[PDB]
Amino acid sequence: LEAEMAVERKAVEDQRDGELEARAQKLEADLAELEAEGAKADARRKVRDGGEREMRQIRDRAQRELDRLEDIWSTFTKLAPKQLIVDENLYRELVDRY
Repeated sequence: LEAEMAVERKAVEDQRDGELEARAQKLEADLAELEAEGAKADARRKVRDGGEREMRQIRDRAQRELDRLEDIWSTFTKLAPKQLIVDENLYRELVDRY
């Protein structure tokens, strides 16, 4: 169970890396084209800020998923009789995963 949890964690990490690389490549290409066009750096900052916000948002979602898996594994490892799940959404996720 730990092994299958690890590999799927790598899979979600891999797709996250692919998305970040693609977005970063697009941001870098846009900046390079804008630099070649000799802009006043106002549009360079605007594009850079827009990309940075996108990078933060993607990483924010990635960590949301990462901690969701961490909570799932932690609950499973310490799962003891008479323990209570406050939220039904967590329980359905826990049973669906395992």
